[PDB]
Amino acid sequence: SKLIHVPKEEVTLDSLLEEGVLDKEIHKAITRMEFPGLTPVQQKTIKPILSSEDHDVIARAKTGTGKTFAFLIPIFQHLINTKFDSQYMVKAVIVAPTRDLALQIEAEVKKIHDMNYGLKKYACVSLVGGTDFRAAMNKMNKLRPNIVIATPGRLIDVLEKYSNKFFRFVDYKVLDEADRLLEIGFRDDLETISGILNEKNSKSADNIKTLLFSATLDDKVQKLANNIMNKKECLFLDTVDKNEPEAHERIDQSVVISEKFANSIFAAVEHIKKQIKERDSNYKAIIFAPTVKFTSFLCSILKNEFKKDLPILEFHGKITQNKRTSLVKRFKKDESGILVCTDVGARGMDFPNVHEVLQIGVPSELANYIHRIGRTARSGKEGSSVLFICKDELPFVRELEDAKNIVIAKQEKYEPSEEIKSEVLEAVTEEPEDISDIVISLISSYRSCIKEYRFSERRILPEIASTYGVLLNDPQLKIPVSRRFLDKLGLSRSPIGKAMFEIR
RNA sequence: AAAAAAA
Ligand SMILES: O=c1ccn([C@@H]2O[C@H](COP(=O)(O)OP(=O)(O)O)[C@@H](O)[C@H]2O)c(=O)[nH]1
Ligand code: BEF
Ligand SMILES: [Mg+2]
Repeated sequence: SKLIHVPKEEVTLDSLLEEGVLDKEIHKAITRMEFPGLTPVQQKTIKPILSSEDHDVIARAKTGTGKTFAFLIPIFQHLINTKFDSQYMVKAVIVAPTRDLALQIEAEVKKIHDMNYGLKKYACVSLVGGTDFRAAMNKMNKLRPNIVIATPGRLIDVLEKYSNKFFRFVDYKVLDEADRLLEIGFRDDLETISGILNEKNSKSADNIKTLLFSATLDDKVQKLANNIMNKKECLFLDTVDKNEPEAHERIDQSVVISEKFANSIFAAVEHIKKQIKERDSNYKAIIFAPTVKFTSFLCSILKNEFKKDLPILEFHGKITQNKRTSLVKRFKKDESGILVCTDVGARGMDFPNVHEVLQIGVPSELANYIHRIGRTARSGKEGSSVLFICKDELPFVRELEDAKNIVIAKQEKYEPSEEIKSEVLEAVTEEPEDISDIVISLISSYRSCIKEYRFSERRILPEIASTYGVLLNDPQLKIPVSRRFLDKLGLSRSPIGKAMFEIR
């Protein structure tokens, strides 16, 4: 308790200025960006967030509808109307599930800064992994930022060491893409963070206001966050009807269903090839893959196939953070190209004018389907989406309707010609051992979501394994492994293990 | 070994 709902039933910068809620400095900043007008969530979120009363804020809004400024504008306004207290102390802590999203939010704050130098006094520092710790701390000491954007790990590192120095006067903490940060693997980290910030706060352990933002969340998050929500009441600001699908309606969704999993790649290649020809290389797209190794492999194929027409960018968690930042900014700027990536780029990342979102296989989690396709059709723009799967993945499409009420109308089958298989497979440089590691990674990936997506383990896993045979152009062939490895896999008893591997 | 998450 206590969760108060406010379902989706005009607010303007000028009105907010004249009403006295917002200062001229920030009004100048947002007005100079020349947006047509505040998004519904911003209209529905700003004023309640500044309400000093003892209440937390949960906000659900579809993808690409400007949630970032929905909590950045209030933060800045808060910093304005508290400017003579604690000045050189952190007053707002923003947490994101990925480094690039945190750096993106930082860039948005610096975008706010560049539109009005008067707001630069309210400095900002990002705290993420893959960056020099000392340089960040020197930046912390030098700037005395009022806003911190961070990823949980590095934030915890900093908090364990400098909570007293910087974080004793936090008034706001923000969970962007809250639901993922409230999933297993992140919840304990955020509980430690909230605990430290609350423990270290100068006024009270319940002083801090918490903001939860995402395109995908329900009432379950209210329960999942009960330990990090200090205040007594909690506002639910929803710009989506209960039964309405969370997916952005402007996205033209489709699914390509194949007999086997491997030739969904062939399905995608035929799709992209059709797209570069029709659009005359004026094509900007993001293609998602379930795993790093498969991302890299798929990247190698798309490089062999389409490098002559478009840039092919490889984006995943094993890419050095410097290169991640370089390619996100490049793919942010460039007018065309193919971003080949895992779910690291599924949430939050804002790439202007992405034409299509492609998916080979399923996402690491069901909700990430909504966020994946959310990378296109942003800020009023149009967009389409294609899901490339095999028949044994069909239950996932079934799961999309039962839970999230997501109905993919356009569905079609696919069978590859011998020519494309020969052309693609002949142009693979990877040794059988690499193919083995890649397929093994896919087996591991699909095994971890058997329960979630209601897959038939006895059917889907052998199919994933068969990809090894397909790529080596011998469907009868099975993956060569050792007895210890097969035992280590724990399929020593399962017939599927025998059906999918060959102990050589 | 899955996708994230500083060591
Ligand atoms: O008042 C606004 C705020 C947002 N935007 C658009 O929304 C985008 C921001 O999307 P964001 O990622 O911040 O929202 P989210 O994806 O988190 O829902 C900007 O680039 C703008 O094009 C807009 O048109 N008017
Ligand atoms: F949901 Be938005 F893409 F951050
Ligand atoms: Mg966001």
